[PDB]
Amino acid sequence: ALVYGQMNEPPGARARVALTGLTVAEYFRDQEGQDVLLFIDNIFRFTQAGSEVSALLGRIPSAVGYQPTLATDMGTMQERITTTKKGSITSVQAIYVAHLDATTVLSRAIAELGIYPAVDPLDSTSRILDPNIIGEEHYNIARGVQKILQDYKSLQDIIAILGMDELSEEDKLIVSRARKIQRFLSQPFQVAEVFTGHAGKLVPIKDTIKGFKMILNGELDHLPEVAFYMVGPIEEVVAKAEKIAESQ
Amino acid sequence: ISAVLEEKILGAAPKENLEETGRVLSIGDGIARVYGLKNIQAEEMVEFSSGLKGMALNLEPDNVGIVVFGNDKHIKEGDIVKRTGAIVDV
Repeated sequence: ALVYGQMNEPPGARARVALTGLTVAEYFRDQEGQDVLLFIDNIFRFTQAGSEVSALLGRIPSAVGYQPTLATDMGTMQERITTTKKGSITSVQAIYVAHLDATTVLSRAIAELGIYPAVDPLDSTSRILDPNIIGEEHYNIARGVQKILQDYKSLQDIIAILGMDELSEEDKLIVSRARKIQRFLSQPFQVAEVFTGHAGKLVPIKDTIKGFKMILNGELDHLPEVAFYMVGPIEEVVAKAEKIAESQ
Repeated sequence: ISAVLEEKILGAAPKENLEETGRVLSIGDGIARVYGLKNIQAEEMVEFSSGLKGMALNLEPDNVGIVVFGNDKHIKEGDIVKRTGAIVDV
């Protein structure tokens, strides 16, 4: 459901568009018991519209505008985006290039490497990455993948400095596993199956955990790297590698 | 004859004990200005008609500025505010 506020609208109109979208999301949460996404574009323009409203009213000076606290300004909006026993509202702020629980950073360089989505694996942080919340095995796998990617970046720097032969075949095995991880991070999209021609797939979290655990353990280390590209599950990687081996 | 006339003029308006009771001149953003509360003290807790609490922070000659301990949607202009008689305590 789309709610729009133009730039030629008055400051009062743009300061309540997010409230209208939140109200539609709240109907979908309360009266249907659903987990509802709420995309806001953006919090900065919402704060700007609130600051313009406060400047027009003349009470609060322009030095203070729309704190995350202060339920009159934004505290009610932030606290109405929460998870309850009936449903949940998950806020996603579209930022174009302060209190974010998670952050997904999109980089041009990742898209230049052919990885879709172009999410940077090292610059995308999350407060939820703790052993006490998401489980110990999920944090261990995520930390191992991040460590392997950081070591791969250092190894690529070393290769660019001196050459591709360094520390026997252990660095080559690390590079091969990291490149298989980077290929496996890519995924076809359901919404972009007519612009790219690849059928998008939905991957459950257990399938991602199992697939990355098998890559970290080296259970799929004999498979080619290009067989890990644009594949949803890990059984699709095995089928892709079998089709590559049969064709080649 | 004149005193009865001024008594009728006074009785045309409702009787309010403005020393311990106040009427909300304006309620908004958790801060309500009230006409009345002539015997209020500084930092003194007050009760509204809806059951909310407030603290008398500003003692102005015309009104009393009270910070409301709760949402201001339950308070209407013209509601009854009464003193608790004591400074804010927990």
